[PDB]
Amino acid sequence: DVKQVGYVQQIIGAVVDVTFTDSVPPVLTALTVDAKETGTLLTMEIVQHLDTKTARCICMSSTDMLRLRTPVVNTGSQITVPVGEATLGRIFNVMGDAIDQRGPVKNKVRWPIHRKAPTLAEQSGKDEVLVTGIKVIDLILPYCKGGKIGLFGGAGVGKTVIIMELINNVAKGHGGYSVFAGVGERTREGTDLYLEMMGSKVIDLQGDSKCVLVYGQMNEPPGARARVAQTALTMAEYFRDEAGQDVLLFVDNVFRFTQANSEVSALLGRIPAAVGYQPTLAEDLGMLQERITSTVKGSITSVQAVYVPADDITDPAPATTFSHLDATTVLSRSVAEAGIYPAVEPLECASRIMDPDAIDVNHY
Amino acid sequence: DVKQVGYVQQIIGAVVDVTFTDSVPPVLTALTVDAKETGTLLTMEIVQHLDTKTARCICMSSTDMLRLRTPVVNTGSQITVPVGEATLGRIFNVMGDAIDQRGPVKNKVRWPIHRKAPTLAEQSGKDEVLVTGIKVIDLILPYCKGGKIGLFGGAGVGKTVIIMELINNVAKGHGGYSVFAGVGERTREGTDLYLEMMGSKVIDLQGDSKCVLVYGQMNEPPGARARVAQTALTMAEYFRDEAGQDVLLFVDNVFRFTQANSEVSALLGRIPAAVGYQPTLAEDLGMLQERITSTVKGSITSVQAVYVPADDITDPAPATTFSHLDATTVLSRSVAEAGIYPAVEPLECASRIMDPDAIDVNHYNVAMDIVEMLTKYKELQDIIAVLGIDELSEEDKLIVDRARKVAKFMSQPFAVAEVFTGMKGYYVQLEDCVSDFGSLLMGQCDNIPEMAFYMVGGLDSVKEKAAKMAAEAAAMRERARKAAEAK
Amino acid sequence: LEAKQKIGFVHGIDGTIATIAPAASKVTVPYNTVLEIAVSATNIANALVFNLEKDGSIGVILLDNISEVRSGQDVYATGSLLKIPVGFHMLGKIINPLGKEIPTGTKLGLVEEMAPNIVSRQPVNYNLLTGYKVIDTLIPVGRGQRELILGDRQTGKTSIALSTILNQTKVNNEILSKNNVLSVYVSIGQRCSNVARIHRLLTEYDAMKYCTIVAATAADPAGLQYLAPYAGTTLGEEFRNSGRHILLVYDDLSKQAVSYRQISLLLRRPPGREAYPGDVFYLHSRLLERSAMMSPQKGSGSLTSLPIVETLSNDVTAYIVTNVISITDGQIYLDAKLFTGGQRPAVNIGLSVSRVGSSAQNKAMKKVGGALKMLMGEYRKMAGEQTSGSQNVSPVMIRGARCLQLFNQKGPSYFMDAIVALYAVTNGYMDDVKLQYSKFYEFLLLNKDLPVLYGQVNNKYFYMYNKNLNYFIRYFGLNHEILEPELKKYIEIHTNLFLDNYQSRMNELKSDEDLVQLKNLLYACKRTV
Amino acid sequence: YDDLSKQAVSYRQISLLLRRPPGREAYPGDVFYLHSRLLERSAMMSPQKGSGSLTSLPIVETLSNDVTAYIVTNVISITDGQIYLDAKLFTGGQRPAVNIGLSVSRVGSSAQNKAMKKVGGALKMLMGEYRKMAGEQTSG
Amino acid sequence: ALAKASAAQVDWTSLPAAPPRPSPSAPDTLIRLLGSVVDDLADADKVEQKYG
Amino acid sequence: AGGKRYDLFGYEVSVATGPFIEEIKKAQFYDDAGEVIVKMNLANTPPDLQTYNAVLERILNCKSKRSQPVKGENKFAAMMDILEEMDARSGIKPNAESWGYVLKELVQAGDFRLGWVCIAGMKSLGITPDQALVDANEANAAKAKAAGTDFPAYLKKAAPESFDTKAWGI
Amino acid sequence: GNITGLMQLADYTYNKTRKELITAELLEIIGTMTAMHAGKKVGLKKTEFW
Ligand SMILES: Nc1ncnc2c1ncn2[C@@H]1O[C@H](COP(=O)(O)OP(=O)(O)OP(=O)(O)O)[C@@H](O)[C@H]1O
Ligand SMILES: Nc1ncnc2c1ncn2[C@@H]1O[C@H](COP(=O)(O)OP(=O)(O)OP(=O)(O)O)[C@@H](O)[C@H]1O
Ligand SMILES: Nc1ncnc2c1ncn2[C@@H]1O[C@H](COP(=O)(O)OP(=O)(O)O)[C@@H](O)[C@H]1O
Ligand SMILES: [Mg+2]
Ligand SMILES: [Mg+2]
Ligand SMILES: [Mg+2]
Repeated sequence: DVKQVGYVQQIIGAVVDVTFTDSVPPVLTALTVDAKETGTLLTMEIVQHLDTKTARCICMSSTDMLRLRTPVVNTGSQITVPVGEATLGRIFNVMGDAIDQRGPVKNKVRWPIHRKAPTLAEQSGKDEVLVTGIKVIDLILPYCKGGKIGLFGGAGVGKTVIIMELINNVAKGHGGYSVFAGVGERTREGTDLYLEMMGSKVIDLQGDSKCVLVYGQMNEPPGARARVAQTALTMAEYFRDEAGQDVLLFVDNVFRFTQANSEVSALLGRIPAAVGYQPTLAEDLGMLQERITSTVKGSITSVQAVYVPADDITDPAPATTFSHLDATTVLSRSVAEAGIYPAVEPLECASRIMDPDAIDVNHY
Repeated sequence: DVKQVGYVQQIIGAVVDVTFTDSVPPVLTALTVDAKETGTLLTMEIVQHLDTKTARCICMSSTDMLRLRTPVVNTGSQITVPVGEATLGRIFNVMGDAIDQRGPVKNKVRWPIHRKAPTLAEQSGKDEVLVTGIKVIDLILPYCKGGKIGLFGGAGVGKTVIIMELINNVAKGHGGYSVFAGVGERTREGTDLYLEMMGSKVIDLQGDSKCVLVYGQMNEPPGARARVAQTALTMAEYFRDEAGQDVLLFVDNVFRFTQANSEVSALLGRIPAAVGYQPTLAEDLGMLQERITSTVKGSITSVQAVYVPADDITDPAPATTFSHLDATTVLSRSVAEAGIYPAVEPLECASRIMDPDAIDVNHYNVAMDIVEMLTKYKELQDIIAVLGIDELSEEDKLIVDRARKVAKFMSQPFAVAEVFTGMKGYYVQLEDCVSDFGSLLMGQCDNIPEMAFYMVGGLDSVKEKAAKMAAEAAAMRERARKAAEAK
Repeated sequence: LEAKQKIGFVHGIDGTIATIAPAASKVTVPYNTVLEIAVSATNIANALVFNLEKDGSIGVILLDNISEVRSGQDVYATGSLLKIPVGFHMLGKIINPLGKEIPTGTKLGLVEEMAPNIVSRQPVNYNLLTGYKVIDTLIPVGRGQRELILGDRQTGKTSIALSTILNQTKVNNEILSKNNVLSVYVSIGQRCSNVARIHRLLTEYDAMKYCTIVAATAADPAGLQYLAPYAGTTLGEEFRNSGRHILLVYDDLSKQAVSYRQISLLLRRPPGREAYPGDVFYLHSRLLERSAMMSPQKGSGSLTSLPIVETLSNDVTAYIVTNVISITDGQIYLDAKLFTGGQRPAVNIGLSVSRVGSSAQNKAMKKVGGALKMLMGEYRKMAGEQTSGSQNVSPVMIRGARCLQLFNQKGPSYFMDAIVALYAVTNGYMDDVKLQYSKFYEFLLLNKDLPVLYGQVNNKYFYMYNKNLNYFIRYFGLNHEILEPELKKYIEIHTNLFLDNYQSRMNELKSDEDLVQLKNLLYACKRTV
Repeated sequence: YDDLSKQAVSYRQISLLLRRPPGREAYPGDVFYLHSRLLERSAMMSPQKGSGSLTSLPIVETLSNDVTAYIVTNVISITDGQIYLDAKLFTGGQRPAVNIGLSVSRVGSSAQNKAMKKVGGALKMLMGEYRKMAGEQTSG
Repeated sequence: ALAKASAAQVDWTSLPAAPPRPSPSAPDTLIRLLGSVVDDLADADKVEQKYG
Repeated sequence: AGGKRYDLFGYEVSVATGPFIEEIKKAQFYDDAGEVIVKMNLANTPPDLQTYNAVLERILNCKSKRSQPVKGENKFAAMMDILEEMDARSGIKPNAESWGYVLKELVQAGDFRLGWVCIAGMKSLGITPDQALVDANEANAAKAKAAGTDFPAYLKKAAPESFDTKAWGI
Repeated sequence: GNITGLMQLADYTYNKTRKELITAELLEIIGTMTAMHAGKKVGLKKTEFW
C-alpha cells in the first residue's frame, strides 16, 4: 500500500516536530528520513502530540544538516530490533543495527523495543541466593537469582569493577544467555569487554556465543541513550519468554538513561521537577524496571549500576531507583580513600532475601 | 433592583474566572452559584480583577460538577455572617451556616466578614495580667488581658493542649464570652472540644452558652480555611464593639490561614516569594492581626497557635507573626522529649508586660534571675558533657542543681492531660507561683530532692511527693534487708 | 436508546495526560468528571477532568488504554464523577483503582466525597491491635485514628501494616462480623512483585478473606497511582456506612505525590516548593480526614489509616513529610540507626507518639502502658550510661532493658501473650534472668507452660495454654481481685523453674558448638515470639 | 527605622506582583539600591550647607543570629559601622546585650569628646584583654 | 467481547476450591486414647493435604 | 413510656427497640444478629441491655456463626466481646442473665477453668450463678481430672534436654 | 588539631549547603515565573501586510 508522508515543522536539538496532513500515527511510532538529504539514515520516534496535524518526535542519530521541509516517512510500527540466536555474539546499536563489521545478522523476526510490562499473574518470585564469590555481597546484601541488583556509587568507587568480577564469576558459569547494556558509559570499556569475552570464547563467532552486547555510549545523543536499555530488554525478553531461559542483564548505567530523558524533557518544553529532572521520571523509569522481572516462563537476573552525582543519594534518580530493586549495594568514597575496595557501606545497604526463610539461619 | 449575573470563563482547581458585561463588583464580594447544577450552593469570593469585564475568584466550597458559562450571581455584598447572642452554643462554617443539627439561627442582624482595622485612636493598651493557672506562663510570660498571645511550636509539643487547658481555666472564669476558630485543625479535635464544652456546660443549649465555635478544617478547600479567622472576628468584634463585653479568641491555627492562600497564589499568577509563600503574606496577615486588638469599647484576649514546620523559626510565617503579638510563647522538642510539659523554652520566649512597673517587682526580679540562671545552665551542660561535674566550683554546681530543679519544677500536669499523664491537673495561683520559685532561687529548698519537683504544681505538693519518695525508698531498703534475712 | 454525548476531539497527548479541543461552543463539560475517549470502535479509554480553560480546552488525566490514544479521536462525556464498584463481594481480590480485577495464579461509590463532619463522628474509644508491644502499649493505635509510619528505606514500614492485617484475623474468626476490622492495602507506585508476595503472605495466613488490595504499580499511569488511595477510602465508605470496621494501609504516599506533581506539571500548572503544585497538602487532607470513628447515628463504624511515607537520611524536614505529620494524629518513626543497630521493629519512641493514648487501648493495657511510660522515661535518662554498677544497677536499668528485648519481634503478638510478658518486667519477676535470655523465658511463658509440666499446678484456671483468657483479661483487667493473685502464682513459679532448671544449664555451657546452638535458639525466639 | 527588614518584604511584594524579575530570597536586584537611596541621605553636611546633620539608626532583625542573610549583608555593606545585640546575653542579665567584637564603629574617635577619648580608649584596652582572660578561664 | 471475557474468566487447568472445613473439635475419647500424638497427626495431615 | 435517651451530642434518641429484637430471635445464624444491631444503630435506635442479651441467647443457641462453616469460631469469644462493647464502648452494663448465657456455653464447651473465672467475676459484681451450672462445671473438672485431660497432653511431656532450634518447635 | 579538622569540614559543608539551598530557591521561583509565561497567551499582531 501507499506510505504516509509528513514534513518537518521545527527543530530544537534532537527533538523535531512534524506536520502530518491526514492524521498522526500513534505514539512511539518510528519515522524515517532518507540518507540522501542528511547524509545518513535517521529514525525518529514519536513521543507526544502537540495538536492534530502535528507530532513531536525525538531523533536517534544527529540532526546535523537537517532542514525544515524534509520528507519524513511513516514506517507504520515502533522501533523494531532483532531477536534470536542470531543476536548472540554481536554488538548492536539503539536501532538494532550491528556495528561489529562481521556480517548480516540472520534474524527471523524483530520485536519492538517498547512493551507493556508483565501481568501480576505471570510474576513468580523464587528466592535463591546467587553466589558471587564476593565476600561483602554474600553476607550483608546476598543477591537473588532472578532479582534485581543496584551498584549505587559515585565516580571512582568501583561499581564497574564489581560488574567485571561478577561477569568472570557468575556469567561464565551461568549456562544462560547474558546481555550487556552500555548506557552512557565509557566506550573504552565496551572495547575491553568485547575482547575480554572474545578471548574467553563467550563470543565465539565460529561457534556458539552465550552473550549479547548493546552499546549506546556517552558520545551518542540523548535520543539513543534514552532508548537503548529498552533495546537490550527486547533481546533478553525473547530469551525469557520464547526460549524460557535464565538470563543476565548488566546495565552500565541507568543514570544516563535518566539524564537522556531529562535532556529531552528540556527540549520538549515540559516543566521540570526539582533538581532539574523531568516530571515523568518515576514513570519513565518504572516502565523500564517492571519489564525486568522473572515470570513463570523464565528469569532475568539484572545487575544495574547507578551513578550518584556530587555523592548525593537525595538526587531523585537513585532515590527513585531504590524502591525498584531487591539488593541495594551502596558504595562509598571515604571507604575507597581508606584503601578498602570494594568500597561498600554495609550500613546503607540492604537486601530482600536476607531472611532465615531463604538463607540459612547462621548466615542471617 | 435586579442583581447582575456573570458567566464563568475557566476553572482551575479552586480558582475560577468570571465574566461581567456591565461592570465588575468590588473586591471580596461574594458570588453565589445556585445548587441546581452542582447539588450545593457554591459560594465564591472575588480576590482580584483581571479586566474591566473579568475577575477571578476563589471558592470556599468544592467546585465539582460545575459547567462553564454557568450564571454567577452578584449578591451586592461580601460574605455576610450572623452575630448576636444566638450565635452562642453553635458550630458554624465559614458562611455562618450552622453545620450542627440543632436548628436554625435567630439573627436580627448579619455583619460582613472583612472590616477595616481599628484606628490608632480606638486602640487602648492597659497593662493587666491574666492568670492562666499554668506555672511557666505566670512567671516568664505573664499574659496581658486584652492582648495577643502566640503558642509557637512544631508538631507534637502541646500547643493545642495548652489551648484546651486555657479554655478550662480562663473561659469558665471569664464572665464575658469566648470564641474558638479552627483553621486547618483536625476534624477530631472539634469533637473533643465540643464534647468538652458541652460536658463543662460552657455550651448549655437549654440554658445559656458563652462560646462560639467556628470550624474550617483540613477537609475544607483553601478558600474556606482562609476565611475562617475573619468569620470568628465577625463573631468577636460584635461582642467587643456592640455588647462591650470582654472576649476570648482562641485560634488553632494561624499558619494554615497562611498556606491556604499560598496554595492559591500560584493559580492567581502572583510570583511566589522565597520558601514557597505568597508575596503578600505579611500584608495579608497584618490585615487580620490588626483586627485582633482591644479598643475603648472592649478587649479581645486572643490566643493563637502557630505551626513551625521542621521546627525552623526562620520560616517567614512565624517570623512575621512575632511583631503581631505581646506574649511570644515558644515550645521546643528538646524540652518535650525530656518529659517536661508544657515544653516551654523560657529563654526563647519573652512577653511585653514583663516590666518592672506593670507587674510586681518581686515577680520581675525572680523571673529575670531564673532566665539568667538557665543561661548559665546551658553553658554548663556544654562543659559537663566534656569534662565532668567535678570540674566545676561548688557555687557553680549549686546553680546547676537549681536550674535543673527549676526546669523540672516548671513542668505541671493539666486536667486535659489526664489521658496521657495519668494524673489530675493542678491550678497554680500567681502569688503561690513566686514564693516557690523565689524560695528555690535563694537555696531555701535545696535539701528537697530533684524529682519531687517533676510534674507537680506548687511547693506544698512537692513536700508531699518528697515525703512519699522517702517512704517508697525505705520500702526497698528494708525489703532488701528482709530479702537478705530470708536468703 | 442510549446515545453517547460528545464534547470534543483529542487535541494533544503528553504521556499520561491529554488536552481536549471542544467541538461546539455551547457545549460545557463539568469539573472532576470522567470522560471517555473512543480509542477504537470497541474499546474506551477512561479519563478525568483536571483543568478547564478560557479557550474551552480541557486538561485531562488518562487512566486506561493510553497507548491506544491518538489525536483526533472522538471524546465522550458521562457527566458523572469517577466511581467504582463497592461491596462485600470485593473482599478477597486485587483490584485496579478503576475497579477492574487483576488476575493471579450493581453498587457504585464516589471516589471523592466530603468527610464526616464534626457532629457525625464519635471520639476514639476502642483499639486496633497492631500486634507489636510498642504500638499496643506506648503508641496506642485506635479505631477512627490515622497514624503515620515514617522511616528510611528498608526499615519495616510495610511490615507493621501487614502484621496489623495478620493480627486481626484470629480475632475476626472468633468475634462477630460487626466488630471485625477488615483491611485494604494500597500499593502506590510499588513494584508488581511486591504486591504478589503480599497476596501470597495474606493467603498463607488466610488474611485475604478480610483484605482487598488496590494495586497501582510503577508502570501504571500516574493518574491511577494518584486515585488509588481514594479508591481504598472509597471502599472504606461502605464499611463506615454499613456500620462495620475497616483498615487502610497507604503504601508510600510520597509516590502518590510524585504522580500529582507529574500530572500538574505536564498540564502546565505552576510548580511550587520542591516542584510540587502547592495544594498537595489539601490532597492528603482530603484523603486522611475521611478517617473517623463514626457516630452511633451513623452506625458506630470506623476506618483506621496507616499511611506510610518514605524518608531520606532520617530527616523530617521534607515538604510532604511535614504536610503529613501536620495531618496525622500520631506517627511511628522507624530509625535506620536502630534497624541497623539490631532491633526490629526499629521504633524510636522519642519521636513516635500517639495523640489518643489510653482512651484507645485497653483497660488491661492502660495500667501496663502507664507503667512502661514511667519506666522508659526514667530509663531514657540513664541508659546512655555504660553499666558500671553491675550489681548497683537501678531496677529501672534492668526492667527497661528486658522490656527492650520483649519489644523485639517479627510477627504480631496476641494480646494475652503480650501483657503477661510485660507485666513480669514492670513488676520485676524477670530481674534475675539476664538480658539475653529474656525471650526464651517469654517463649516458655507463652508456649511451654512449665508448672503444668513440673507438677506445680495450684492455680485453678490461670494458664497460658487455653488462649481464651484474653477475653476475660480484656474485660476484667489484670489488676482485678480474681486475676491478680493467680497471675503472680503463675509467673513466680515460671521464674523459679526457669532460674533453676534452664538458666542454670545455660550458664554452664563453655564449648563453641553448644554455645552457637544456644545462640541461634535465642534469635529464633526473638523472631517467632 | 523599626524596621527595614519589613520594608524589604514590602518592596518584594510590590515588585513580584508587578512582575519585576526576582532574585535572591525572591528580592529584585535594586533592593541594595533601595537602602542606598535612603541611608546615603544621612550625612554630616559642610559649613557651606549649614553644618547640619542627619544620623541614622536603621534596625534590622536577624534570625538565629544569621548575618549571611541578603539584607543584613547589604546594610552592613552600606552602614558606617554596626551594633549587634545578642539574646544569649539579654537573658544573662546583660542589657543592652551587645557583642562588642561584632559591634563596630568605623567612626572611632572623631565623634568622641575630649573627656571621652581617654576613657573609652582605656576601656578598649581593658575589654580586649578581659576577653582573652575570661574566655580561657574555667567555670569555677 | 462478552465471549472473550467469559473465556478469560475460566481456568480449566486450575482445580475448583473445595467446601470450607470447620474446626476439628476432636473428642475426649480420641484424646484419652492418644494423648500426645494428635498434634503430630494433625501436622502430618496438613503436610499430606499440601503435598499428597 | 420511658426515660428518653440521648447521644453524646445531646440529640434525642429512639427507644422503639422491640421490632429489632424480634429479628434477632427469628435469626438462625448468630452473625446476622450482630448485623441487626448495626441496622438498628443506623436508625438512631442504639441497643439496650435487652437487645444484647437477646443476641447472647441467639449466639448460645445457634449452631454456627454463618451459613457456611468458619475456622476459628469460638462461641465464647463473641459473647465475651459483646460485653466489652457493652461495658466500655456503650456504657451499658450486663446483668445476671447476661453472664448466665455466658456460663452456659463454657459448660457446653467443656472448658471448666474459664467457668471458675466467671463464677468469681459474678460475685465480685454481686451476681450469683445458678448451682445447676456450677455443679456441671465441677463435673467437667472432675471428669477431666481423673481422665488425665486436666491439661492438654503436649504440655505434659518432657522438654528437649539439649537446646536446639528444631526440638523446641520454632 | 583534630577539632579544627572537623570544624573546617563543618564550615565547608555548612556553606556548601547554604549556597545550594539558595540556588534551589531561585530555581523554584524561576520555574514558577516561566510556567506562568507559558500560561500567558500570544496576541494577534494585526497589521497591513500588503
Ligand atoms: N577491587 C579493587 N581493587 C583495586 N582498585 C579498585 C577496585 N575497585 C575499583 N578500583 C579502582 O577504582 C577506580 C574506578 O573503578 P571503576 O572503573 O569501577 O569506577 P566506576 O565506579 O565505574 O566510576 P566511573 O563510572 O565514574 O568511572 C579504578 O582506579 C579502579 O582501579
Ligand atoms: N520486625 C521485624 N523482624 C524481622 N525482620 C523485619 C522486621 N521488620 C522488617 N523486617 C525486614 O526488613 C525488610 C524490609 O521490611 P519492609 O518491606 O517493611 O521495608 P520497607 O519499610 O517497605 O522499605 P521499602 O519500602 O524500601 O521496601 C524485610 O526483609 C523484612 O522482613
Ligand atoms: N501536658 C502534657 N502532658 C503530657 N503529654 C503532653 C502534654 N501536652 C502534650 N503532650 C504530648 O504531646 C502530644 C501532642 O499534643 P498536641 O497538643 O496535639 O500537639 P500539637 O499542639 O503540636 O498538635 C500529645 O498527644 C501528648 O503525647
Ligand atoms: Mg563506571
Ligand atoms: Mg494541634
Ligand atoms: Mg515498603
